[PDB]
Amino acid sequence: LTNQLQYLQKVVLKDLWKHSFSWPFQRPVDAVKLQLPDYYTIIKNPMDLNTIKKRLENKYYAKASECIEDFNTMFSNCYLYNKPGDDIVLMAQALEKLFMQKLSQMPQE
Ligand SMILES: CNC(=O)[C@@H](CC1CCN(C(=O)Cc2ccc3[nH]c(=O)cc(C)c3c2)CC1)NC(=O)c1ccc(-c2ccccc2)cn1
Repeated sequence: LTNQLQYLQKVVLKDLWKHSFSWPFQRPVDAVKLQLPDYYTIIKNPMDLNTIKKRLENKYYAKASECIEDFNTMFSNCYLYNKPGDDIVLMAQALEKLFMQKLSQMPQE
């Protein structure tokens, strides 16, 4: 694992996982269970922290930018599907500020 990919795994993913708002994002969205109509019609690329975790574990990414794109897809999926000011959006926004902070502190390429 690349120097930056290892940071994304051992710092960024770890710190997002430990954040008190991350639990809804630690597994695929169960739209049936959560009663989210049309979720998988509206979201053309689902993403969650466990999928990113396993992609890092399985050496799926060739570049750190590809992993960063998946994190961003998580957050943008949430903002696209849910109303602004919904709890899940407010939690995602706080999680996302932590994520961008950790990118600011990433070792350069
Ligand atoms: C006593 N239980 C509380 O009250 C909780 C209720 C929350 C309801 C929504 N959830 C779900 O898992 C259900 C759900 C709904 C739509 C979703 N749509 C998707 O796309 C993807 C997902 C996976 C999704 C999942 C998180 C729990 N809410 C909070 O804990 C809480 C924490 C912090 C804030 C906050 C307020 C202002 C500023 C910043 C943060 C608000 N609420």
